[PDB]
Amino acid sequence: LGKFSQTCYNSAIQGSVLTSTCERTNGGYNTSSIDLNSVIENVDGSLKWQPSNFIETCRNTQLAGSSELAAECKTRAQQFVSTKINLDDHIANIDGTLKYE
Amino acid sequence: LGKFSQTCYNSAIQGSVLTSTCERTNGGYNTSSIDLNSVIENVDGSLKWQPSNFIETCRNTQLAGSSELAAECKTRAQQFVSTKINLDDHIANIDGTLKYE
Repeated sequence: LGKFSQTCYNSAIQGSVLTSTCERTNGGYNTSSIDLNSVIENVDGSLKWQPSNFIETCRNTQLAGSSELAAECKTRAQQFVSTKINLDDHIANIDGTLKYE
Repeated sequence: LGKFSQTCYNSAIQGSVLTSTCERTNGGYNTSSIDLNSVIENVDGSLKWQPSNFIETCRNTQLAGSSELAAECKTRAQQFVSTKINLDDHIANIDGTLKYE
């Protein structure tokens, strides 16, 4: 798995985002970025790999009502089902700024 | 915990990002956003809460060499220690685009 560095150049990290210019199969290059926040985590001071994101396996995300996140997400069986989660559970307004807690 | 909806308005979800205009203590408002990708995950088709991000507890992220992500991260004891992870482990170049696998 991985090995992007072997066929890319001008790689850089800014915050949690990795950007690099990579070779395409038919030749030529493309510059792209990837946010590592959803795949890497800090476990007691050590960076460790983490499962994949949520937007990679869920679609049609919407704000239902005033605090509900709704979406259609893939099951282990690769089928989409309806799901929702109350953002009021952990998203707070800390003096005007949205913060997770 | 949470309860942001009670003191905010004009909330919206785009992709994995929640944006809202919230009341400040001293009065007045502030608009802010939060990327839910690092705190919510898809578990067999159901959205579930997830630990916090990595940029919230790590600082000075840098690309070391051609594929190493280096940073100073907080331990359970709240002290910063040096850590690194090889991005070549899971980041691949798929026809010119960086993708996790």
